[PDB]
Amino acid sequence: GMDYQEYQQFLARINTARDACVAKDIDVDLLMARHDYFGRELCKSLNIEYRNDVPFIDIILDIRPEVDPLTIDAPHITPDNYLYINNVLYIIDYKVSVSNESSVITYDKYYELTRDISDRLSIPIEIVIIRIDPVSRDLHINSDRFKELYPTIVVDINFNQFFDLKQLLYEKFGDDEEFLLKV
Amino acid sequence: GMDYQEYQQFLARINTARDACVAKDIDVDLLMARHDYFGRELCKSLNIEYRNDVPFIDIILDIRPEVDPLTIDAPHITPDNYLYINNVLYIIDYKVSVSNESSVITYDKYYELTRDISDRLSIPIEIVIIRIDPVSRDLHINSDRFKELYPTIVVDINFNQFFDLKQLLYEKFGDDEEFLLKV
Amino acid sequence: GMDYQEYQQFLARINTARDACVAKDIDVDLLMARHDYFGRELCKSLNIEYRNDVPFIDIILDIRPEVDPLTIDAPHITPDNYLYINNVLYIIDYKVSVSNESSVITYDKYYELTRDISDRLSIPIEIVIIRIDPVSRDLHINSDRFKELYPTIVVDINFNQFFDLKQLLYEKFGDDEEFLLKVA
Amino acid sequence: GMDYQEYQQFLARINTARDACVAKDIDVDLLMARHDYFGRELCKSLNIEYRNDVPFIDIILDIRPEVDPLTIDAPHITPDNYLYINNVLYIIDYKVSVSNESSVITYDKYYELTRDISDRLSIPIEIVIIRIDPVSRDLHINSDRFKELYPTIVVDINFNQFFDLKQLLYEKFGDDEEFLLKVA
Amino acid sequence: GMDYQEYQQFLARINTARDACVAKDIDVDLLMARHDYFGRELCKSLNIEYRNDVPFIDIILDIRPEVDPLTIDAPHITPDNYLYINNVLYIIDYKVSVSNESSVITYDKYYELTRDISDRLSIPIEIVIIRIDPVSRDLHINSDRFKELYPTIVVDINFNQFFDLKQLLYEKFGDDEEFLLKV
Amino acid sequence: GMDYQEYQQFLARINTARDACVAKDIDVDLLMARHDYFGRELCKSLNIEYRNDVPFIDIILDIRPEVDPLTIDAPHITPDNYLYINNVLYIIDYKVSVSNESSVITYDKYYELTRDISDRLSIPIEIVIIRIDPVSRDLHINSDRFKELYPTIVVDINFNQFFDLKQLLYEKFGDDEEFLLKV
Amino acid sequence: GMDYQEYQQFLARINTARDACVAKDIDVDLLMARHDYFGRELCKSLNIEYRNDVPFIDIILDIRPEVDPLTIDAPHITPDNYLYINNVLYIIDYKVSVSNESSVITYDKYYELTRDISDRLSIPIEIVIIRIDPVSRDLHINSDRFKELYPTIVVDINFNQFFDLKQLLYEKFGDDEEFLLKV
Amino acid sequence: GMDYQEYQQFLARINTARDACVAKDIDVDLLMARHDYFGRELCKSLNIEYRNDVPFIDIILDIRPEVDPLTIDAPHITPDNYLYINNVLYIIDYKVSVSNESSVITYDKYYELTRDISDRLSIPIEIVIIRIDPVSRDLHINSDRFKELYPTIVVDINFNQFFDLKQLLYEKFGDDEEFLLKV
Ligand SMILES: O=C(O)C(=O)CC(=O)c1ccccc1
Ligand SMILES: O=C(O)C(=O)CC(=O)c1ccccc1
Ligand SMILES: O=C(O)C(=O)CC(=O)c1ccccc1
Ligand SMILES: O=C(O)C(=O)CC(=O)c1ccccc1
Ligand SMILES: O=C(O)C(=O)CC(=O)c1ccccc1
Ligand SMILES: O=C(O)C(=O)CC(=O)c1ccccc1
Ligand SMILES: O=C(O)C(=O)CC(=O)c1ccccc1
Ligand SMILES: O=C(O)C(=O)CC(=O)c1ccccc1
Ligand SMILES: [Mn+2]
Ligand SMILES: [Mn+2]
Ligand SMILES: [Mn+2]
Ligand SMILES: [Mn+2]
Ligand SMILES: [Mn+2]
Ligand SMILES: [Mn+2]
Ligand SMILES: [Mn+2]
Ligand SMILES: [Mn+2]
Ligand SMILES: [Mn+2]
Ligand SMILES: [Mn+2]
Ligand SMILES: [Mn+2]
Ligand SMILES: [Mn+2]
Ligand SMILES: [Mn+2]
Ligand SMILES: [Mn+2]
Ligand SMILES: [Mn+2]
Ligand SMILES: [Mn+2]
Repeated sequence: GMDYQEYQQFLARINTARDACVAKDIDVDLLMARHDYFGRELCKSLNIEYRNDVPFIDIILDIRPEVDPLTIDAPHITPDNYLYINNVLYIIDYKVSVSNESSVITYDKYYELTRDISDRLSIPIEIVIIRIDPVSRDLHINSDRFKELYPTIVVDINFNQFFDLKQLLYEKFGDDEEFLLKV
Repeated sequence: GMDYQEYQQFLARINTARDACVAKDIDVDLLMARHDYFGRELCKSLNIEYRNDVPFIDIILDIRPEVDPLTIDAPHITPDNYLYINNVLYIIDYKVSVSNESSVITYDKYYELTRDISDRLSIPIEIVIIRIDPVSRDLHINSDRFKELYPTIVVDINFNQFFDLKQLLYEKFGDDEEFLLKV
Repeated sequence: GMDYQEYQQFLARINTARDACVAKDIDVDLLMARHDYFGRELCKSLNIEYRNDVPFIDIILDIRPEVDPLTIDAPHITPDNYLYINNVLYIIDYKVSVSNESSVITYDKYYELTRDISDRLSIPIEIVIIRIDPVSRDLHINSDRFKELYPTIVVDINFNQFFDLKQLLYEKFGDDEEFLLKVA
Repeated sequence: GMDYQEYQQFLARINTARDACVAKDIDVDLLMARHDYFGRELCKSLNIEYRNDVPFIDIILDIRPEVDPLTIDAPHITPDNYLYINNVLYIIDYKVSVSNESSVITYDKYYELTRDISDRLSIPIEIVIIRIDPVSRDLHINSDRFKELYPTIVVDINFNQFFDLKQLLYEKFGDDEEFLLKVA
Repeated sequence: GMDYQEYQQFLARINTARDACVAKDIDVDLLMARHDYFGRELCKSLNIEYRNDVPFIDIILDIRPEVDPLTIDAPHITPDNYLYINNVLYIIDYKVSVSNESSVITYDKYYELTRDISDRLSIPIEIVIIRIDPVSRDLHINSDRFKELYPTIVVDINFNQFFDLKQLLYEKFGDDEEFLLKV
Repeated sequence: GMDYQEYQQFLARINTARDACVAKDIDVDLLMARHDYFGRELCKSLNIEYRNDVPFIDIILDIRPEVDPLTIDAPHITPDNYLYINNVLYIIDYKVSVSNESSVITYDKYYELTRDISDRLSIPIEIVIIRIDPVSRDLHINSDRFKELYPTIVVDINFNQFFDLKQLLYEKFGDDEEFLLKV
Repeated sequence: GMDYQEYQQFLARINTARDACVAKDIDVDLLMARHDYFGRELCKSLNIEYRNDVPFIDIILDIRPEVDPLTIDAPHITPDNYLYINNVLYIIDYKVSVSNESSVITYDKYYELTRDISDRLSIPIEIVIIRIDPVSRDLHINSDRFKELYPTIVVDINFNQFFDLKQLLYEKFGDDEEFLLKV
Repeated sequence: GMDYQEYQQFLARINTARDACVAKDIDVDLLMARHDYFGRELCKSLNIEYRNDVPFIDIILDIRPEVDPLTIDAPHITPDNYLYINNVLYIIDYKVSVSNESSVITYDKYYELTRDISDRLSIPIEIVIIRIDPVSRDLHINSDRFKELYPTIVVDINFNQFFDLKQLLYEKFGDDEEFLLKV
């Protein structure tokens, strides 16, 4: 599952935390660690290099190395990862959620901001949101085209440790009104 | 659990659906049915009459029946329920979610919009967001004052049937891009 | 349809117009006259008194004459007409359009702005957009409750005069870019 | 008009639809098919190659093949078609509508977004909105310059299939409030 | 013409001013004094009490003294003046300008903000912008209805002193870039 | 200067703090405690009842008790204090600052939002922002009308403890970027 | 004065007009004709080629003809004219108005939008708004630098014919409410 | 501390001033002169070339002179200063303030607007806000990377003259409401 160091460090933060604002930072850090764990494991299953928040401009420079980085009109986005295969650019973002809400938002943004550069480079740019539902552990991938390339992806993992750390956090701060409504 | 008839109605809808948009509608309707199921069971545990989206003006008329409804300067919000006890008005919203995000949004809006009416009536107005985490089944209530009013509140239920209906929906529409990215 | 004198007024204006801005005001007046024509005929069919743009506050004073208009918290809208029967207030707006866009705008505005006053008065307020598609001439009415009151509505009319005058206007101003791209 | 198989696809969808959201997507697909049908026929009449939604950058690369598409400062629009003759770039958009509203929106956007690139290239860029009113079937074209090139444009078509299918849809969904008040 | 005190005081300010920001304040004060001079002279010709920036609420209380000032929903506008005759409320604003721009803005605002209260009181509210062109000295009045009541208004005045003071200001500060573009 | 028990609490908080977010809350609480200290001392000098954040509606009911709090159209603002003397309502806010910026923002808001209720009650409402510069200890009051009532105000007080507590805080967290740039 | 043919064209338009909107169009067109007449006469006095609304990119190409017009990052403004002298670019707009309002608006926009291009080209860009007051006939130029470049600039003209055309318009439409309040 | 000639000029300005608007300009100029004084002294301590408001584009051309200033996509910002050392670009702004508010606003803006140009040049860009608290004279710098380069910075300076000039100003204009509430 998750790294046993990372686990023990979360446990230490929970145990030493006394203030709602510190607790909320742990809550938020748990969610980002969970997303990143999924990303690393997903990339092992797809057999691709693990990346995080890649500047779009670096993606263009990798796929069309003729491009001049000083001038090219690249959108200001940092997707989790990408794959360029058979002259199709797949732009990948990882998500861990019980809902498709965050996926639709990322999708609409990435799709909209990549149209112009797709037309300039004459390269189709496919936006691929790869989401795992943390309760069912099912994978949901919007892109039919990406799924033809990878028709059977198995990411055999679970989120039980994140669940347990979160329950420990709420065990300790569950009657602090500031924590319960902290952004 | 949920009424057996509500269940079978959802099954028939899922079985007869063929389009992404109908499927997303079912998905949204399962979430509202789940919220309302939690509401009914919560209300039994609080020993209050089950209500849903009560016009604020009707609240005022119940608690101060001499008020002229044509003329009172009052907010236009529709909370799930309320409780008026010892001259304190508790405004209640039910939530089912694994995070606090929707709770903070409703709390901020309800709190901000009831300050003035609270001064005019000379009635303290406490905003009580009652959330159940559908995975852990833990109950989180922001308001210390409400929690002091009650003995330990236990709502011992699960959402397994909603989970199962959702899995059927995804077994049938899980490879439909329009569904996976539908709002 | 519209009476001869109205038709001839439009014919005269179209004949004398030489400028895009004048032509556009004619375009807009024709759509207005079409709407009001439908309204008159619709009301004959429903056997209700014809009205246009009634201030909401007058509606409330008609149905609840004891309300004080100086003090009531009530919305500022002016729907085409209304019907108060069996303690239900139906707020009616007429539309003539091949599309539902204008209906949705009016519906959302009126629905949203009447919720609070519905609660204050304890009178359900039903928003009824009665639209006629002027090509097909089918009537489209959103309100099921209203249609239970009036399940058989026939309005046997036509808009040929309005179509003919608009077609004549766009012909006369067909090489006037300013007119062709002018907004209301 | 549209070919049998297209007509029958719409008939099938309308027949199987039971939900407002499905019905609305049909409404919208019918308007799209009507637009594309006009576009195809219009282009036969003008004797130009039929196109739909051409990226502006491809237009520039067709007319000025030495431009570098990675570096040019150029707008991101996708007009229906274009014509480059006598060193004038005509940017064409097709419209089918009884109103000029949609034309004015497209016109203003394209005009405004193409001024700078017109200056950069030293090529006048003429925005041509070709609209057909589907009731009257008159053609309305804003551009005088374009009309000097094509003073005699005849597109002898009709939209009866589209009207009939829409009328059938609104009949089937005529007591569905959600459909009647649903937006695109 | 303008009061000879007021004149001499403007002249003193011009003569003592050394900074662009003080000068601009004189410019602005000249224009408001000119407007007010016109207002006073206009009111002599119409034979009505001179008023300036009347709270709308005071207007309602004068024409319908039954109204309760604590509750009535009065628009937040302060027109220069008003006349209530034959159950018509004329809301008057003075303008001195070579253009109708400021008139259209005031008209659109006053017209829009007075519709609801017109309907509540059942009193037509006519908005009357009375403008004098300071160069031709012609009077322009939008309201046909107001002009039937006052078919021949003569305001026999001129603005030569304001013109002269302004030219003196520009004589002194005409090469100060800060003054010339000061708001 | 400040209450000794209050000082001790602050010292303890600073000593036990280990996190930027906790430290920033101390920084904020120090600023509000300084504002409130100034307020108490100011109200002693002026011989007025000490208040803090009074809802406008309560001000109205105090000065005009015949008003119906359920119907009156009144602004929703919460100034620090007020003084009603000779049928003039002075609305008071305390400020502690080296700049007039916060004063202007409070002034502009209170002034604008009290014009209508001034008209409705026929009571002049004067906005009085009373600022002490915590370095020079000079008192600055915008309102000449208020200063005619109170021509010599001496609040002979000291903010050295607030300065010292703040310096302790900045010596523990002075190398924490999260703290230095915390909002 | 203005070309005799332009004059007679305006007369015919005024004589054949019957609608408020046509009349306002004439009014707007008289103002633009007046601006452009001032422009032509100003340019003769400055000894520069008459121009109107010059694309900024054409300016850059004239002054730096090696610049690649496809690629230069430049603002999209359309000033009335310009003068490039001793490596200083003077951006010129003509104004006819009795106040500075329209001048401040154009100056702020032109100044803000040319800062970046000025840095990139390494060319100072001075924004020169040249306004004639149509009543006093005085000439006001904001820019000291431009005024230092030139001998005293005299543009000795009047706008009497525009005044007379405007009076004819108002003799015919002065009692038409739609005209008086038309934008 | 500050240049003696500069001091004298300020004293003269304060003595000859009679108007709120002129006084407020002095107040502003005093604050900018204090900021610039701090800047000069700071740059002496750090042994860096004193600069003020450098356009970003000039920074780029200094550090990477092969870039084409006409084509490079670069932010339009004007930080106070910079340091390019070991292929790391430190963007510096000087602040004089008792609060971190202005620092956070400058930081957030510079950070956000330099991310893309960092990617394009492959040069890390660190945002360095250097604030001196004018009361405590303590120096606060957000950037740990910058402080690793410069572990001991002593700017041993004094703002007493600025404080004294400000007090003179507030003793001449302390009873002028227009001044006290001037922006
Ligand atoms: O949620 C995701 O799936 C992300 O990929 C998030 C991400 O990059 C991010 C960016 C800025 C702040 C926090 C998360
Ligand atoms: O999410 C909840 O907890 C609600 O209580 C939702 C609800 O009432 C609602 C109904 C219609 C529109 C928006 C919210
Ligand atoms: O379109 C309709 O159906 C109307 O009923 C329109 C109407 O009353 C109106 C009149 C003037 C301005 C805005 C709307
Ligand atoms: O309406 C038209 O005339 C279009 O040409 C529309 C069109 O291309 C389009 C397609 C998808 C989204 C927005 C516009
Ligand atoms: O221009 C007019 O005609 C006015 O009537 C103006 C007016 O009341 C006013 C209000 C606030 C500030 C300055 C002028
Ligand atoms: O700054 C002041 O002078 C205040 O009087 C502030 C105040 O009331 C307040 C209100 C809400 C939150 C925190 C402070
Ligand atoms: O007023 C001026 O001085 C102009 O120079 C105006 C002008 O060019 C213009 C043209 C079209 C739209 C907006 C302004
Ligand atoms: O406040 C600072 O720290 C500045 O560095 C400010 C600055 O550059 C500036 C820019 C424009 C106008 C006035 C000051
Ligand atoms: Mn990411
Ligand atoms: Mn992600
Ligand atoms: Mn609810
Ligand atoms: Mn709820
Ligand atoms: Mn109407
Ligand atoms: Mn209508
Ligand atoms: Mn298209
Ligand atoms: Mn099209
Ligand atoms: Mn006024
Ligand atoms: Mn006025
Ligand atoms: Mn306060
Ligand atoms: Mn305060
Ligand atoms: Mn121009
Ligand atoms: Mn100009
Ligand atoms: Mn600076
Ligand atoms: Mn600085």
